[PDB]
Amino acid sequence: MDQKASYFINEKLFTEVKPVLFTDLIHHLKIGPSMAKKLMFDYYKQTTNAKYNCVVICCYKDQTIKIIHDLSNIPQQDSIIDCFIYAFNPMDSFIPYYDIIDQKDCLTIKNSYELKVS
Amino acid sequence: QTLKTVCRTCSYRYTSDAGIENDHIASKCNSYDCPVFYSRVKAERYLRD
Amino acid sequence: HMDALLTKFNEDRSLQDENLSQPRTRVRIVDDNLYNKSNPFQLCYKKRSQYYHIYQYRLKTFRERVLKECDKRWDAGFTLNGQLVLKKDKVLDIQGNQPCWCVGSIYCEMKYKPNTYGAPDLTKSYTDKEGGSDEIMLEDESGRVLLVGDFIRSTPFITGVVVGILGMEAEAGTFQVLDICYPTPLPQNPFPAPIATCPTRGKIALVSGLNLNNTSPDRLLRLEILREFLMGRINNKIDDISLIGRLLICGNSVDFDIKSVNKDELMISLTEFSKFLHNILPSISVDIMPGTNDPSDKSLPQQPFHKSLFDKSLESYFNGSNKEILNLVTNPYEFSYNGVDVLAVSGKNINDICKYVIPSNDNDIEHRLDLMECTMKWQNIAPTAPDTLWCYPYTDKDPFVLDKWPHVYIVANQPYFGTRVVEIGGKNIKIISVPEFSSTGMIILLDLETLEAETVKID
Amino acid sequence: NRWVEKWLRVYLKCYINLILFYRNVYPPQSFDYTTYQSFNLPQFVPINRHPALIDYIEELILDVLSKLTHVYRFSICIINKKNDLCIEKYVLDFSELQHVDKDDQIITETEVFDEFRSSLNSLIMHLEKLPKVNDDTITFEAVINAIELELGHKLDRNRRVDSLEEKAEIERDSNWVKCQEKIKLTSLVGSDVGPLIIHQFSEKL
Ligand code: SF4
Repeated sequence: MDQKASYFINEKLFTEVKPVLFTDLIHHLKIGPSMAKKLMFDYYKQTTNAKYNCVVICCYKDQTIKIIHDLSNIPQQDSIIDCFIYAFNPMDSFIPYYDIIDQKDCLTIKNSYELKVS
Repeated sequence: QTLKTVCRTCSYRYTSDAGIENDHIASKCNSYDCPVFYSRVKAERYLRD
Repeated sequence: HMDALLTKFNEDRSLQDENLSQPRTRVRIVDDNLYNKSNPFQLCYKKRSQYYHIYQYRLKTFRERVLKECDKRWDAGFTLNGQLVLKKDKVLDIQGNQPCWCVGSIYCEMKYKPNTYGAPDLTKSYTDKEGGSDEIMLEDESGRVLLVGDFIRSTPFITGVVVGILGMEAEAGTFQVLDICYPTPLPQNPFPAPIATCPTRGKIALVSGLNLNNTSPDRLLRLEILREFLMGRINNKIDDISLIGRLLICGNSVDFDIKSVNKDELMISLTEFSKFLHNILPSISVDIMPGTNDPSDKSLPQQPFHKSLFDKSLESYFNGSNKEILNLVTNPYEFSYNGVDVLAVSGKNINDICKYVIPSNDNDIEHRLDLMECTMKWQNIAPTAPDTLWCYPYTDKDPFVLDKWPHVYIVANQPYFGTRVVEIGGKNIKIISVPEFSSTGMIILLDLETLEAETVKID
Repeated sequence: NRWVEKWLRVYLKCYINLILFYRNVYPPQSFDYTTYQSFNLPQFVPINRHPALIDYIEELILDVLSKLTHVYRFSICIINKKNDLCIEKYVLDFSELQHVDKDDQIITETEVFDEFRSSLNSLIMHLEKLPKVNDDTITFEAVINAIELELGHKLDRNRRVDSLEEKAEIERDSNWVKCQEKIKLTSLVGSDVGPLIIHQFSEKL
C-alpha cells in the first residue's frame, strides 16, 4: 500500500519532468533494489495515461546485460528469469543528468576500506 | 609529438624501415631553413622549464 | 507486457532478505602495493634527446640480462655436431658456418600505414611495398642478417626484441627460425591462498576507461545507468556484489582530442567523471590511472594527474584518505594482493603496434591478443615515443615495461574481448584484453579466487 | 550580474537550437547531442556545429540579452517557406529577472540548472508529441513581445561612433524591426527558480 513513494514520483514525472533513473527512489525510501523493482512494477501496474513507457534492464543475464530497445524481441535472453524496471522517461531518449546524492543513508554495500577524514 | 612524427617521416629516407632509432636522428636534424624545425626548437625550449 | 509479469512471478525476493540499513561489507582487500614500496613507474618528487640514451640503456641492460642465458637456459654446444653456439653477437664472425647464438634485436619494419612540411607521402612510397614484405632483420648494433621460416609471421617479435636465433646456417646472410631466446625470469613472487577462512576474494578488472567525449551521449550511456549499480543495486541476486572487489579503470578516463579542446569542456567531462566516481566511491573503492587520451605525459611512465579529475565535493577525499579509497597511479602499476602481482597497461602501448605502426609481421582479435603476449615475454620497447621525460626518464631502476613479472597483465582498448591464460617456466600469466567501451564494453572480472576471469556484455 | 546572463545565454541556446532540431529546419545528421558550445549546457542538446549558423544563434542571443529589461517575453516564431503565417510561436519569458535588480544573491547553480533541465525536458516532450508530417520546408525567425522598447532610431541623428562596444550596440538596434503588431495554444512547464522566472508556453498556428 506504499503510495507514499508514488506521489513523489508523480511530481518529478509531472510538475517538473526530469526523469527518475534509480537514485530518487533510493534517496526517498531507502528500500531494497528488489523492493524498488516491485515499486516500479507497481507504478507500471497502476499507470494511468503514461506519456511514454519505460524500458527495463533484464535480470536474466547469460553473460549479457542489455537495456532493451527491441522491446517486442527477446535479445539473446530467451529463457528469461526476470527484469528490473527503471528509467521511466518522458523524452525521446533516456538520458538523465547525473548528480551527487546523499549516500551515507543510501549505500547498500559499503566500502571495504571505509573513508577516513583523518 | 606531431612535430616528432613529421620529423621521423621526413627522416625515414635515411633508415631502411626502422622506427625506434628514428627519434634520435629526428632530434639531430639541423637545417637553418625548415618550416617545422624551429617550432621543435622552441618546443624543447619549453620542456626545460 | 510479460516482462512485468516476470516481476509479478518473482515475488520470492521481497527485499532479498537483507536488513538494507545494514551494509554487508564485501571485500577484506589487502592491497599490500599501496604504501610500503616506491612505485618505479611513478614520478620523482624532486623532478616534479631523452629517448636516445634510453635505447642504448635497454640494449645494454638486456645484453647482460640475456647474456646469462645462451647455454645456461638454451642449447648445449655438444649438439649440432659440435657447431659452436658461443656468445658472439657481431656479424664479423657470424659468417663462420657454425651457427652461434645471434643475440640481437629486430628492427625490420616499423613505420606507419596512416599519415606535409617534411614531405611524408613521398618517403612513405618506400614504406608501403618494402614494409608489406614480412622479412625480418636482426640487429645487435653490429649488422643485419636475413630471416626466413615459419615463426616470421606466427610469432610477432616486431620491435625491440632481443632474441638468440637457432637455425642451420647455410649462408652468412640468412637463417631459418627454429628457436628464440628470452630474458631470465625474475622470480616467482609467491601467489598466496588464504586457505584458513577463505574470503571468497574480490575479482575485478572492470573498466577499460569510460571514454567520454561531450560530443556523444551513447558513450555517456552504459555508464551511470547500468554501471555504478551493477556495483550495488543492479543485482545478480546477490553474488555479483560478492565477486566484485575494488574498482579498476585503466586509462581513457575521459576521451577527447587535444587540438579541439579548451578549459571548460575539459572540466565538464572531468566533473561528470567526478559525479561517477563520487557516486561509486561509497559503494566500491577505486584505483584510477590516466595515460592515452585523458591528460597525461603521453608516455608509459606518466605522472597521474591528481586534483583535476574531481569536483570540490570529491576533491577533499584524497586529502582525507591518503591512498585507501582512491589514489593516482600510473599507466603501469604493480597491484599486489600479498604477492598476487598484476600489471596494468592503458592499451596505447600495444594499440599503436597493433594498428598504427604495423606494415609487417602479419600472417583480428586472436592476432592482436598475442602482441601483448610478446610484449610481456620480452619486457621490451613497444611504442614509438617512450619515456618522454625532460628530467630523470630512466635511472637504471625503472623500465617502462618492467623486469619483475606479474601474474596478470592488464591491457586495454581492443576491438573484441580476449582472455586466455598461458603458463611459462617462471610463473603463470593470464592474458587480459579489455575492449574500449564504445566497442561494446565486454567488462571483466579478473582474478584471485582460482585465478579466473569473467566478462559480461554491458551492451 | 555577470553569471546570470551566462545562464540566460545557455538556456536560450538550448531553447533556440532545440526548436531548430525538432522542427527539422536543418538536417538531423548535422546535429549531435552535446554539452559544450562555448559554455556548459544543462542537458545534452542536439546541436549542429555549422559555424556560420552557431555564429548566428549566439549573435541573436547576444542581441536579445543586450537590452535585458525591455524584453518581458522572448519568443521563437516558425514560418513556412509556403506562407509567412506563423506555424508555432514558442513562448519564453524574461520576467522578474535578477539582472534588472542586479541582486548578488542567490547563485544556486545546481538548483537553477535543475529547473533549466526541467524546462528543457518539457520542451523535448511537447516537441515530440506533435507529429511529423511535411518534415521539410520549415524555416526560422525571431520575435520579441517586449513591454517598452524602441532603439532603431540610434542609427540616425548624425551620430559619430568610435568604440567597438557601441559598434555592436548599433548592430543590435539595426538588426531589430517592429512588425505590424491565436488558433491553438498548448501548455509547457516552465522553470520556477526564484530569481529567474521563465514562464514558457507554446502556440500552435
Ligand atoms: S625538422 Fe628536419 S627531420 Fe623534421 S621534417 Fe624538417 S627537415 Fe625533416
